[PDB]
Formats: sequence, structure tokens, C-alpha cells
Amino acid sequence: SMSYTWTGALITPCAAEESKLPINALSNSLLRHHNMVYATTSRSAGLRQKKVTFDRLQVLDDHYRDVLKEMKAKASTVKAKLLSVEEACKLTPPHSAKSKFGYGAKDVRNLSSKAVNHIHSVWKDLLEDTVTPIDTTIMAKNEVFCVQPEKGGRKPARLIVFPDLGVRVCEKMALYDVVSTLPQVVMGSSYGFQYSPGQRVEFLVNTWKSKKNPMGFSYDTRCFDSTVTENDIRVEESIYQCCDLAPEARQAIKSLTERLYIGGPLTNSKGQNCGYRRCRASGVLTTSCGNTLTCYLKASAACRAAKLQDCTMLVNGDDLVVICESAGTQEDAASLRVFTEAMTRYSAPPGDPPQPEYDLELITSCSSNVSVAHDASGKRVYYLTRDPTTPLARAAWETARHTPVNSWLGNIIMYAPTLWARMILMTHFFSILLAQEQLEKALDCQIYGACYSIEPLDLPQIIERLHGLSAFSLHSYSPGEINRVASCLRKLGVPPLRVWRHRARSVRARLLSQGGRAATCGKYLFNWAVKTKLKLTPIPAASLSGWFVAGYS
Repeated sequence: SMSYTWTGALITPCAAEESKLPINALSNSLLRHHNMVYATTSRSAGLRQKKVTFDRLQVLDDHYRDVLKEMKAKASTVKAKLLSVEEACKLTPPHSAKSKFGYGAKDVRNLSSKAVNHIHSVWKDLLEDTVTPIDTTIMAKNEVFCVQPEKGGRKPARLIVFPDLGVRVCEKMALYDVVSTLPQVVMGSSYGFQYSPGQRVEFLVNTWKSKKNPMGFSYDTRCFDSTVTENDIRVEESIYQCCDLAPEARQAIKSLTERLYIGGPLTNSKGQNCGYRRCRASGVLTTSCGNTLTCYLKASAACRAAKLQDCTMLVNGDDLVVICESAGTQEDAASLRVFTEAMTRYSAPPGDPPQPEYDLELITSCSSNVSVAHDASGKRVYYLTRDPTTPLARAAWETARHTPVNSWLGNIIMYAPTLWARMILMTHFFSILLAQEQLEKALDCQIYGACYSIEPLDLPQIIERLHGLSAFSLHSYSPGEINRVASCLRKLGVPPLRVWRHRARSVRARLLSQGGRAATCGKYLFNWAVKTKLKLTPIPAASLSGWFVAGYS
């Protein structure tokens, strides 16, 4: 079947959408080449439509059924329960797209008659009807990037697809528990979202260490969402049903599967119809857990198609890395050849072919990689890092134009130990946030898809729990890493690190001299700036499990 069928309708914007950096006094403090920074909008939705449209054929194997059955046996070990309306409404962000039925996000949280009444309606209907396609809306995502390395290249918007608020609350009722409990049990240590960035590194390095002759590769599957078949999504449902669920949840899961998960009509912002969907929708509840379960099953069965050795994978939605024994260069290459062939048979062809790696550091996964540095006591320390171009460009943007759900807080959080986040990010927002008396204003940001309410003055506490005190003292960064950042600074026109050194000297003083919480941030986050460093003692005001339970984008 074809991932999609399009009528003629243009995907339409509902909000005014900006695509050129909203250039600002403050925005210039950070970045200077704002013309390289842009945002995806509707205008490009069409380009995307073509790259995402094709036919999916699937030849399912014994290796595939064997793995599926093993996964059902684990999943059949799960008892999940439907979440009462109230709880369901609770999990709803006060930023969600309003219902086309009058009530918006808040009423959903306040337990309003219009809200809880419609919700009870979708539900009554979800149970009553199990075949009528359910409407979904489709839009061009607006997120910022930096123009392709090569002068030109610009990425077309991403197309999100989501049902109505009422369906969403219902998704929560019947699937939230299942979707945040079952993955870990089915996939074990391979379930990426159970790991904090720190534990993710501990597991890659360890996995790598436990291998006599280590070899690993990432697998970049092209538009994973567009390769998911109805079969995949149906195969999905049966795993969930292997759970011990209330009878009303079972009928809920069967229903949403045939009505929305499997596919359905595509309506734009202006009520018109754009085409039909037969792959995975990006805005549903099961999309994260579904892609993770599906990528795992295909990758597992695909590993058996070759590797007569010891595979170990880490799976995050569509992102996948696997570390195994080596049997030589030329042989290992042909191994990834077979692996890719099986993956394509399962309908998960690669964007970029898989390349065997022998330098753990060069294995990037989840748009990031593992690198080495040294702490206070000079002991080697492995940390999670990545090209900083996007966080930076997005960083600049969110400083020019107020964004309710930012990326910078999350980047600092998830990437605190690195050199770009420590020197560039922390330095810049503390001074900015300080200037306007915002430090104590908790901002929203998203960790693994879920959005959280984090206070920036809590950073040291958070940073220490997630990465360890070492995070406040890394210093002998790898030449590979220094050159990435340093190259990205020239490109974006960000000021030189040497300059951030002295910039940070300043902010730290203003922070210290404020006493209390502001003082701790200044001393811990910016000790790397001062010349005569002080000896950091573990932070007492700190002693984050839920954050890394499951993926929810």
C-alpha cells in the first residue's frame, strides 16, 4: 500500500508563521549570522509530501515471528489499567491544540461539563463503533535549523498528524499506562528512554567494554513514520492486548487501532481534505512506543539474519544503534549488507546505509554521540554530546522570539557536561535571564517528548543527579569535539569560546553576589570560567526518576 494518497489540497497554516530569525538586540548577543538560521513552514509542506509518499511491501520472516512471540510473552507479563477521565485530563498539557468541539486544553484540566462530556462521548463511540475512520488534522511543523552545510540546502517542514483533543484524552485513558510501562518490560536494557543521558553513556561504554572485539553501527531508517505499515500497527495492537487490561480498555485499543492508528483521512487547518494516511501518524499517543517496539522487532529479527555473535541494541523510537562482536572489516561490512536487506524486507529501508564503526565515539545515535573528557581528579569521563548547530540556532531564535516550549533549557539539561552547553548556553541565558529578573520563573521544555516545569535555579541540583559532579569540572575535551564546536561557532557567527570565558566570569559574580540558589549556580556552573578554581563539594540541596521512564514525543 501507499503510505499516502493526496487530493490536491495544500496543507494549510493556522497561525502566522515566521521563517526568518526575528533579529534582536539580545539575539545578537549570541549569534551574528542570523541569515543562516531559518524555520520550516507550510510553504514547504508540498516538498515533504513527495519524499514521504511511496509503496510499502513486506515479506515477514520466521526470525520476525520468533522475535514477535518472545515479545508477546514478556508483554503478557504486564497488567495495565485504564486511567479515569480526571487523571487523563490531568496528563493534558495546557498547550494542546483545542478541540474542534468548543472546549480547549484548560477546560480539559478543570473537568468542565463540555469537556468531560465530549470525552465520555468519544469513549462511548470508540466502544460502539470499531470501523469508522477517525478524522485527523495535518500540518507543516515550524522548527528552526541552520541552512545545509553547503550554501543552499534547506529542509522542508515536518508534517504532524494528530486526532482531536477528545480522542487524545481517550488515548490517555486506555493507553498511557500501557505506553509508559510495557516498553521497558518487553525490550529490557535495550529501551533507550529509561536512560538519563548519563546512564545512556554508562550503557554504551559498558556494552562496548564487554565486547572482546567491539563493532557497532547506527541504522538511519528513512522517514520511519512513512515505512510503518498497517500490519506493523496491527502487530502492535496485539502486543498491547497481550497485557492484562480492563475489558473496556481492550475494546478501546482495538477501536483506536482500526480507526486512527492504522490510518485515516487527512484534514488541514481550514477543514478541507488533503488525502489519506496508511502509515504512522506523528501526533498520536502510541507513536513513540509503537516505533520503538517496531524498530526493535525488525532490528532484532534483522540481526539474527546474520550475526551468529553477540548483538546488543539500544532503541529510541526510530533511532537505533547496536554493538556486536567483529569478524573483520570486509566481513562485517557484508554483515551490515545482509542486515539492511532484511530491514528493507520488513519495510524499514535506510536513508544512509549502515557503516561499521570501530571508534565508539564516531557512532552517533539520537542525533548525538559518546565522547571523552577529564574531570577534576583527571580521571577519564565519558559523556553524551553532539553537534551544537541546531541547539545554538534554536537558542538564538528563542532569545529573539518568546517561545512557550523552548529547547534551550532542555539542551542545557540534557547536555550539561559538554563544552558548548557549559560555555555558550549556560553563560548566555543566565546573563539574559538575570538581566530581566527571570531566574525564578519556571519555564517549560520537553524531555523525551513530555514537557516539564523546571526552574533554572534548580539546574546544579538537576545536573548533578543526571551527570554527576564531574559535570562541573570536565576540562581536557577531545580534539574531535573541540573542532566541531569551534567550527560551528565560525559558521553561525557565534563569538569565540575564549570570549565566553570572560563573559561567564562576569555573570558568575552577579550570581554569587545574590546569595542562596543564585549563588550555587554561579559557583557550580561557572567554576570552569574562573582562573583559580574552587573545589566543588557535592551539592547538599539535591538528593528525577520519572523523567526517564518512557518516550512520549
